[PDB]
Amino acid sequence: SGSPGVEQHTQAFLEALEQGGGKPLEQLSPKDARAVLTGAQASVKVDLSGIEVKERTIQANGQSIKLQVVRPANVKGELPVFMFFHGGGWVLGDFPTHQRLIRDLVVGSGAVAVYVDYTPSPESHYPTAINQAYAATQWVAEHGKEIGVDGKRLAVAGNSVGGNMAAVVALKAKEAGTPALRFQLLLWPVTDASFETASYKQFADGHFLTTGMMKWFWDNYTTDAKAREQIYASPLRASSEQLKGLPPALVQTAEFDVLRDEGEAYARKLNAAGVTVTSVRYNGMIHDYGLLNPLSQVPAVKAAMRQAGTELKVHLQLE
Amino acid sequence: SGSPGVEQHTQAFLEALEQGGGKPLEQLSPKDARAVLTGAQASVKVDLSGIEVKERTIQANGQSIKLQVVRPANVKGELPVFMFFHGGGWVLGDFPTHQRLIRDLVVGSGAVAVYVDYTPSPESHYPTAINQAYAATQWVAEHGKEIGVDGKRLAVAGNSVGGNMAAVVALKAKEAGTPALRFQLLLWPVTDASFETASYKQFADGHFLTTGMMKWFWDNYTTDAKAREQIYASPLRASSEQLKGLPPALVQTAEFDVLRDEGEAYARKLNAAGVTVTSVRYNGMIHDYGLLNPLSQVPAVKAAMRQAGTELKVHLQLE
Repeated sequence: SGSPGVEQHTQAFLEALEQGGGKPLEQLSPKDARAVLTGAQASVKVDLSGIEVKERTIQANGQSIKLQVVRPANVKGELPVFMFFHGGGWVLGDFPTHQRLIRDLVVGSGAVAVYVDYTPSPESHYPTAINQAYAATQWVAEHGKEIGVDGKRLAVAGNSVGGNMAAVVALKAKEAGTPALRFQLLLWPVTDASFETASYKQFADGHFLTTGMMKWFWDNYTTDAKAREQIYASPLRASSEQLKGLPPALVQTAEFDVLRDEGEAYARKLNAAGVTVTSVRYNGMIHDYGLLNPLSQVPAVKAAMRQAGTELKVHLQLE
Repeated sequence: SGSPGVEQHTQAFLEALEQGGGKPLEQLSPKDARAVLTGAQASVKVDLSGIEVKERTIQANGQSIKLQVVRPANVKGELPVFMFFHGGGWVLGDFPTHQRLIRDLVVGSGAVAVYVDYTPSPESHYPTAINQAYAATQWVAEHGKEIGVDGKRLAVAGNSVGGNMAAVVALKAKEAGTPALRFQLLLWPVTDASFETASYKQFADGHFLTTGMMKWFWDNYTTDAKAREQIYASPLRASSEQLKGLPPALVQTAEFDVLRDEGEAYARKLNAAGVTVTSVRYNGMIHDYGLLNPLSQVPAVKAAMRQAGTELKVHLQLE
């Protein structure tokens, strides 16, 4: 259905989905919901060139954690590196569904991505995945040489709940005093377990990500109300003092997205706390505009991805 | 350099490599040789759509063996399946270097590919990789339900030394009396540890795969002369009785390939032994025409890949 002002190809995409019908995502089993994203991402020819992908399993904070290391192809020597935390509402998502987005960030930045295969929900609940995410980030900082990266030049990045994860890993790194981070790339992040922002009200349905989906995503992640109030679940709830000293951020938000307002609000809180922030709203876009392969050639999406890669590159340079 | 009759795009490719210079592959460390293929495969935009890839580790014949299961996207239910053994001269190759070839076979056949991550040489020597290859093939036959396939409808496939591996797994399955195989797809296979065929003499240099490379590949695999004489290393040496009862085969050979004659000779031996064989020489082509991403849009290559997928499909049907 969409709205006046939705970018033309995105609007066509929304209409094609409406005609296709099918059950609301949140009425599916996690397995069947996962298959929706898998199938949709696979239905589109996309450019995945210019990268070399290798899996690595690490022992970090008491568990085995699987990584996918995505390196710019045909480049010798140590490279700087960004952790990549995937979206999908905690229930969905994985490496191959996100590979095109990751590839675009790697090719556009010249930096290595370290995808972390965190445990999905509801198989696990908060704070399992963020603890794995942080553990892997600390491991890369310490052991980067083993995977061809300079762990001292380290950023965090992610889309959607992965943007939540990147923001929270940055907070955990501050709390732990390690590792040092150059940059946080927050792509249309989830930042608050509340559903009353103006954007949540305006875009509740008809714009791909629905309020119904977000509540289901949060419910699968954790139904503990006290957990949801913690800054490691809802970083928007952090005080200025808690946010002070966090790494420079680029926050991209989508105009037609229930999560738009909380993402922009988080950018404002970082700014009020003295953190360097660039906050950019991509007009015409829906949530996960940079993830969804059917939208990967939309010119505004390409421009957003060029920016995301360039800003990673700018913040990951030698001194 | 090439020759009169090399297909036009292939000839341009050979000339571009000649101008680029660089050391002979066999003068590189295994690590640096592996990087040559990795980098070259990554330098080309290719279509990888229409598949879903998932890794699976199995316990088979006393070891952990890593698989990549490549399924046609958006398809429900049990599907038939082919093992995929990668090429690269035993020293080189892996899943991502071969992903486009595998994808083409999966999309074109509608069957699931099971890539087997056998141990490279010289890290291991014969018969380590073929024992892993067979073990994984027997595992899929027995446990197919666990990875969404019908293990009773099982083929083997591979390119180059992977074609050697597929042929040898078929012989091992005959010797072991299990599992039943529907089909063997031998894409420009290595079949004999000898270097005196007319094609070896004619195409020793200038056509990408050189005699120098083949001797180095064999040396890394095994320098045991007695091992090389075994049919599980050199299947061309098998007698008619040893070949009797093997599954139907499609053997594609390349016209401009040192390995052309031994591949065609193996097809003849299968035929003489009563095995159903279709043996097709793709004129104008060099070795690994179906692997190399810079050649993936050459019309003859697309036609060869359409055939390979179709023949898999034909032999993997219900009764």
